Amino acid sequence: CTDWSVDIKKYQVLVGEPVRIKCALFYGYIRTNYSLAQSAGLSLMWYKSSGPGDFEEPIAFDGSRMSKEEDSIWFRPTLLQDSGLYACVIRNSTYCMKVSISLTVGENDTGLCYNSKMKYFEKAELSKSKEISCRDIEDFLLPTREPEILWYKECRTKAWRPSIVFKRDTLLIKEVKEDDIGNYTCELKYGGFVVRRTTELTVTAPLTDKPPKLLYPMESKLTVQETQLGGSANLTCRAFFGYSGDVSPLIYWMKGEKFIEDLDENRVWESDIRILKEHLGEQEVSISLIVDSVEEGDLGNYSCYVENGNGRRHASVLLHKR
Amino acid sequence: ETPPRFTRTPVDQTGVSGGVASFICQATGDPRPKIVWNKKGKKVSNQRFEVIEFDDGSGSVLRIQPLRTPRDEAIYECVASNNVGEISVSTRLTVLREDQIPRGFPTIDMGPQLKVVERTRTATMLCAASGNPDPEITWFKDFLPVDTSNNNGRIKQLRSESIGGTPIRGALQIEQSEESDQGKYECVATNSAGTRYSAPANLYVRELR
Ligand SMILES: *[C@@H]1O[C@H](CO[C@@H]2O[C@@H](C)[C@@H](O)[C@@H](O)[C@@H]2O)[C@@H](O[C@@H]2O[C@H](CO)[C@@H](O[C@@H]3O[C@H](CO)[C@@H](O)[C@H](O)[C@@H]3O)[C@H](O)[C@H]2NC(C)=O)[C@H](O)[C@H]1NC(C)=O
Ligand SMILES: *[C@@H]1O[C@H](CO[C@@H]2O[C@@H](C)[C@@H](O)[C@@H](O)[C@@H]2O)[C@@H](O[C@@H]2O[C@H](CO)[C@@H](O)[C@H](O)[C@H]2NC(C)=O)[C@H](O)[C@H]1NC(C)=O
Ligand SMILES: *[C@@H]1O[C@H](CO)[C@@H](O[C@@H]2O[C@H](CO)[C@@H](O)[C@H](O)[C@H]2NC(C)=O)[C@H](O)[C@H]1NC(C)=O
Ligand SMILES: *[C@@H]1O[C@H](CO)[C@@H](O)[C@H](O)[C@H]1NC(C)=O
Ligand SMILES: *[C@@H]1O[C@H](CO)[C@@H](O)[C@H](O)[C@H]1NC(C)=O
Repeated sequence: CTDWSVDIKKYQVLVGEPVRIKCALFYGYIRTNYSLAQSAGLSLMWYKSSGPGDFEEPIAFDGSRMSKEEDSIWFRPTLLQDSGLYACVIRNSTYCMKVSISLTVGENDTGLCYNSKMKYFEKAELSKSKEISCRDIEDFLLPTREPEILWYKECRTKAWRPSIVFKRDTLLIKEVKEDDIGNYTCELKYGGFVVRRTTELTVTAPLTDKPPKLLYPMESKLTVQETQLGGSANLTCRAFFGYSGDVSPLIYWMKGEKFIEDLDENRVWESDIRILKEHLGEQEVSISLIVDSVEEGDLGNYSCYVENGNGRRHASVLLHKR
Repeated sequence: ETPPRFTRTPVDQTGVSGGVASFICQATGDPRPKIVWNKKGKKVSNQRFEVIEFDDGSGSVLRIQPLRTPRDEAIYECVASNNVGEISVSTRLTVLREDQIPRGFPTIDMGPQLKVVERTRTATMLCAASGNPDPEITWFKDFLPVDTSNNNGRIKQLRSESIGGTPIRGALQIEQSEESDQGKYECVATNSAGTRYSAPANLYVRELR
């Protein structure tokens, strides 16, 4: 049997809410859908694993809580002991394929309505619009106005400002503010069970349109560092980077046409980039240039380079004998 | 005695800045050929350029990480030689900026994860990638390419049959796991637009109970 191990989509839910586990093989791995598999004479079976590698007793479905509907498993409601991997198997007499599906069943964090290690994550820029959605609610979706989905902030009801617009399963912030940071919770009724999903929101500056800013050393002055022959020299460059996304900051030393990071030597070398200050999501970073036994060839111009999607800037230092 | 002859030549690559690029070169001959990587006739020498040798001695891999543009962008060559003869093959490296990345460049939707298998049991590393055109998924272990060439092998490659909408599923299946299988695996997604690496994932092999 060709085993695909654990599928990418993982199910994690709060003990007591209904959850339907679809078989992954149809929704990615194999081309056809369920009815066609049956028609073509293939079997579908579900087995439960406690983890990797524990081996699988078949599922003892009843018909009420743990039903085995068409192409999926339904839990109504979820139980704590339901946590585990659920292997979904398909069979010919000459063909077999299976994927396992993770199902994690957590508890409310103490005093809170979510589980910390069980949360969605989003990001938004200040002064721009963000849209938080309630997911994954596809199955508990109803085509009527009622019941409606209630949104909490820090697991508590609040009087929402009017710039915040609500539609059926989404929350819209027309202009994000630092206050809008934090844990948003959607709540839905169905079953009648209660389905809750919380997304944590982190906020950053808007995407900056300016190159980064040199501090140590400065973009005009030719600063000077004094050193002795046969000593060590730590030429530290310090720069500010605006928010350009999930990219790491590009700061590096050169020596004329020569890049330091491109030199296989034990005499000269850059340090690793240090992040000295970080605040949503703007950084002050530091990279330093080390020379361990100062030869006369070492002396002279070094220039720290700093790059961003908006540009490249550099500042120079002169290294010289005492 | 026979002169060196290539069994595997490097192919042009288009990578993305900060990422990885690997060039593969394998040759055979008697005596065993040495392999050297050059740029404009000069043997490469660079902290970000690493040459990793196969255990066979059949060749080497030239790995560049992290990729820098436009410095790394260039024509490189593999040269294989012994006292009987010499052969060389050229290859191009292109590096794009993430801002410059085209619609339809491979992305790693999910990459391999830490896995612990006991000896002689099957271990599977999974990789999900998408792109336009649909990316081919390949594997590297400890910086060398995993060879799944031979069918009926201990190590096999699985590929999603692919409906249109979802990422492509790829897997590396290692039957009868042994201590030598332990190591750092990374998945690689490639299409006509370029090449992308997943983050590394270690596979551990603990003793069979
Ligand atoms: C290269 O030089 C930089 C500059 O730091 C120096 O600071 C003064 C004490 C004087 O000696 C100055 O002449 C010089 O500018 C060094 O960077 C610094 O590194 C240290 C880590 O060793 C940082 O200190 C703290 O370490 C504690 C752990 O005990 C942490 O908890 C702190 O959060 C913090 O990291 C320090 O912040 C940092 N400063 C700057 C400005 O970068 C650097 O170590 C030195 N050598 C290299 C880079 O190889
Ligand atoms: C075993 O089944 C395969 C067909 O596999 C598929 O099964 C489902 C997952 C779904 O995708 C169905 O639509 C498919 O039928 C049979 O092998 C196929 O035979 C055809 C004959 O023309 C060939 O074109 C395909 O390539 C074959 N597929 C594979 C994977 O080899 C096979 O006949 C079935 N065996 C029995 C005993 O019924
Ligand atoms: C959103 O919830 C998270 C927890 O899910 C909060 O993060 C906690 O912050 C406190 C601050 O002192 C820490 O002591 C905890 O360890 C944090 N927990 C986790 C899991 O990170 C966070 O404070 C909440 N956000 C807001 C705006 O209240
Ligand atoms: C999926 O199954 C349906 C029946 O539910 C069938 O009509 C359809 O043809 C199948 N999918 C495709 C792509 O044909
Ligand atoms: C469960 O979550 C609710 C929020 O609706 C909370 O009031 C309750 O205290 C939580 N349970 C425990 C044991 O903390």
